[PDB]
Amino acid sequence: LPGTLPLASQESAVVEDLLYVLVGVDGRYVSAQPLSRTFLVDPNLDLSIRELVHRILPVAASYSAVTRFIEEKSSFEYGQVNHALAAAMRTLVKEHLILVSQLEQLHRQGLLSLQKLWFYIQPAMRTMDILASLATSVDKGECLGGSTLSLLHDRSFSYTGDSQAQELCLYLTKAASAPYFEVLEKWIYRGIIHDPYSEFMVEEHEYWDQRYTIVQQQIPSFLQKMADKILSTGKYLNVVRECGEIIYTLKERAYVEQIEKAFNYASKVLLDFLMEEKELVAHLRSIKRYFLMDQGDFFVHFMDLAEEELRKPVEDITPPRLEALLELALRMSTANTDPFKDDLKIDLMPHDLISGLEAFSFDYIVKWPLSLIINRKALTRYQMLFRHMFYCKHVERQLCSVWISNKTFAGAFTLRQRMLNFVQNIQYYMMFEVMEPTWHILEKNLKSASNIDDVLGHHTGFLDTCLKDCMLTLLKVFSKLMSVCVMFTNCMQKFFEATINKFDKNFSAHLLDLLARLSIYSGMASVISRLDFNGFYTE
Amino acid sequence: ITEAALVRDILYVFQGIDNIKMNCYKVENLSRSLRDTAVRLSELGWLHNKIRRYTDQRSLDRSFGLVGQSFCAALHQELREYYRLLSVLHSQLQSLTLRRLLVWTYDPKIRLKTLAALVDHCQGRKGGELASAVHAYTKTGDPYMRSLVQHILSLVSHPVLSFLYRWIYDGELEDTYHEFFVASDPLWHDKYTLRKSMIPSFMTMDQSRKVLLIGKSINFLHQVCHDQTENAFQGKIDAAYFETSKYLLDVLNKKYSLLDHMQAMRRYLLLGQGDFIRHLMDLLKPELVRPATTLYQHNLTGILETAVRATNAQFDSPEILRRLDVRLLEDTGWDVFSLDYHVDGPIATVFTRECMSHYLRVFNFLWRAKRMEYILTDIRKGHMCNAKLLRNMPEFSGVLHQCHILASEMVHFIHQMQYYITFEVLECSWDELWNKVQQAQDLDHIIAAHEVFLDTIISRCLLDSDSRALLNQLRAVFDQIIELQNAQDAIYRAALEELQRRLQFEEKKKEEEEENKRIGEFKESIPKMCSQLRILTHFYQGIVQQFLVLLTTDESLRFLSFRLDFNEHYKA
Repeated sequence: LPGTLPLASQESAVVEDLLYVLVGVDGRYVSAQPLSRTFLVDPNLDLSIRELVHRILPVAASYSAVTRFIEEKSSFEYGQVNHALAAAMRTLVKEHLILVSQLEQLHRQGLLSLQKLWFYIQPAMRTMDILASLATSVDKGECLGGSTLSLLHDRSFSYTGDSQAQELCLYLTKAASAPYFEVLEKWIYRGIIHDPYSEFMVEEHEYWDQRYTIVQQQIPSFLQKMADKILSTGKYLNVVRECGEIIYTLKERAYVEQIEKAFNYASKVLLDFLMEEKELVAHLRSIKRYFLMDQGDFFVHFMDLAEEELRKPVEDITPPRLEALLELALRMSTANTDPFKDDLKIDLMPHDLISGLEAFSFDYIVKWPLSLIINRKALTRYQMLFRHMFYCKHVERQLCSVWISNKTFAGAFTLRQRMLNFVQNIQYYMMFEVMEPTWHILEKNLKSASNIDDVLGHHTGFLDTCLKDCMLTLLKVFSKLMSVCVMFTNCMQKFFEATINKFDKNFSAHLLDLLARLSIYSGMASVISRLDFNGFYTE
Repeated sequence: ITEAALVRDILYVFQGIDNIKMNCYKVENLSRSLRDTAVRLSELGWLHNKIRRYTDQRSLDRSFGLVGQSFCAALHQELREYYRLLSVLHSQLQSLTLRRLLVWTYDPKIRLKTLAALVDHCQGRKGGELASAVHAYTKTGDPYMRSLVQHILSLVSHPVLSFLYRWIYDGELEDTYHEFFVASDPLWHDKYTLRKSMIPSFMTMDQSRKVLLIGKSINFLHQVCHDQTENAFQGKIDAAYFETSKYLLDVLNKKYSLLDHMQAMRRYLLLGQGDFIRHLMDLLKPELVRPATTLYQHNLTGILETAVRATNAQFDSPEILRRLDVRLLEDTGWDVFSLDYHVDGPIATVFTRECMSHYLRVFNFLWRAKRMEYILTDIRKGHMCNAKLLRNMPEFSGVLHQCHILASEMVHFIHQMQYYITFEVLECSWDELWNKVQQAQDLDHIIAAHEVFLDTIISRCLLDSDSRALLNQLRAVFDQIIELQNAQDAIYRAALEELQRRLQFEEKKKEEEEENKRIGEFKESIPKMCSQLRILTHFYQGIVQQFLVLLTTDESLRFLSFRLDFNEHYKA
């Protein structure tokens, strides 16, 4: 009955009641109401007390909402960060159960008047007002893993000049990020990712662009700058393992530099793993010998053997017959000194270069670790610029064959020299000035490589150039231009005078269509100087 | 109503909690000697409300900024102490009286009168503009106030000096709320504009342009250049200036050779080579004579490439030769040909699409004044082989002579204007550029030295805007050189035909009357041609003596009037 009680003494009754509510246990007069907790004091109290009491209770309500975040967010269904954030937020509540202990002892001697209380709790009213704002901005938007570590890096930058609520939010972040940073030292220095609850930025799966994928939500927003070098680090560690300390600081990057000192070793072990063991540069030269048609003493002996059995139509030739000739073509030739020669397979394409002869092309099979560089996506390109060179090699192989048949009616001699001087002036440009210098760049461009995703750039950067400098990228006039050359060989092989001159007006017109389009551009211009040299075709 | 009761209530009114009730705290009996002092003492509570409402209303919204927090969180350290005083005063109430309170609370009636009047002077200011309105309370002189406010300034100006030490050494500004006076735009010309409104008062307007230039120097050094790494306060800005800028030039001269392009862009684009442009005018002669419709760019490149291989321009850096190409302006081939020298990348911030729109505006004038000279050395070459053939016809030298004098009078006007182009336009205006580059720095004394280098050449040459009447007057003189070259070979060839017939008319026989009429009429056509060169010359001199009058118009042109009027061949 505080109404029938004196004034100066009832104030000492409230300060002992108000000294419990700061702990959580209810009181005699200052009671709690069922649930943001709202209290009631009393109907009949002095006006100059309640208006002062209601100024302190915002430290009780801001405590009946933090101890409910500790008892709750410590479960196992929330991850290894909503745990540490709830432990480091529990050491503080202990330091608040002491600041109410020192007051319950200092009150025994009567030395604690209500006006004196309103001064002592001033720091405990500001600290409990930060923990009651993180415990409501972590449950507003459901945060677990990284997103509950992005929040503790922005709620720490907004207090960039307070210095009494930044030394706090820098104690929570420095403690709610050790478990997250303890799996990061397992993903950079090794390939293993434990992460029982799905919270890490990188998750694995069950040919390798789908195994490990960056998760966008769980990025701490202070590793956003290096969100790529993290994933690119461990992935290098797994393609070698299966075959054969970091701390948090603000305004200091003692971890940002630490990631690079490992990524720069994560790549140096893999790149060197591909050059010395299961070598790559001594492995690509086993492709240039066949696909780019560099070995001559092998093709002049293969087409000489497998010609009659190639002119037969498609779905008429038995692959057990071709492969028996391919094996015999390699060993008898000078390609016998090639360790990787046993990976050449015959592959008859269904479509032509948009039968029998126009449907022949080599196929190359490679093992796992090298299949990252040379794969089915970047091998059919080797198989696209091969047929374009096997076609041009076949025609002037028989055009040189009719050269002896006629040599023991006499106006086709000056026309044959017009087509021979065209294909034999395309081969020289297609080989010695498009594919010979461009490859020579790659060989040197692989000595200064730094990481695999760069070699994967110096390679596809070489195939898109060969397919661009050549006529492979449209310019279909070359296809129809080649038809009258090979067909003219058939006419001469049938041993009329009104047909030789018919091919002239047809082929010469097709040739002038080429140089008209080859000239109109912004090398693709030096090709004209290879076609005509003595000023011919000046029209 | 005792005196101890008022002291009980007053100790609450000092905070806002109300006998005394709530703008003065009207008290409602007692003697007049008490009400008067109570109303005077309570006026410290009304000062405590106004300072509390601000630190409570503005501590609610989250759009008050980062500086507005260090202020609203520095009005609290100056209130905990005011809560310590109320603690002590309450322990003694159990003796103190009104007339005793006045001396106790005489000082905190002043601190609660500066702070309660410091939050009204800065009401709507946020960001740096607030750190500039709590500095305008330091010019007060009162040693008690100037040593209080000069402490709140040391807290409010901490976030401001946090962006500054971030935008200077790292060049990464980040403020969701617009506080810093450097406002970005989602490179040199745009994206970084000073903010006239959020500059703190304690930072002079010139110092605010050394930070916006230091931050931009580092942000541009990272992205485009593709490279990665009070009085002590004034010394810090200059220390960061004389190091960052001096490093920006080193990376812009070793990794891109900005200087080696300026010299190479004078040799070719400004005809400063001479050896290369000479051979280039001999090879384009058979091509440009045709109309423009039959001209296609892909053919000329082979000719240009041939010249660079023949002349001395072959011994040259391969990089600068990769950019030297041709472009076709959109007549005759001598009206649409021009070189371009396209430049892209980090070096493109010095030329900025305007220096490439001025050089071509200049290159046309140097190309015309170069073909108008190689024509006049072709004519002067014809006459040295002309007189070596028809020196046996004494009836033709009378009119052939007027063909020589008109030439030697025309080649002077051109061969003299060439010197004014070399010495008084190129060699003189370029010297003031290479002198303000080997001593300049910070890449902003280079742009301003290269930009004015294109405002004098446009002015020293007649390509200005207000000198239009002068250039169109010069073109007429450029045209009279062509009309001579057309009226010369007509008179030249007509004498070689009559000479060739006279050779065969006597060599096969060694008739006589039927040719004397042909030879006789040929002598009669001579005075007809003489009336051409007599009226062509008399009109050529009428367009030059008019040209000189237009030069007396804006000062360097006077050095041209002396070049032409040497020995006073004109001006009577």
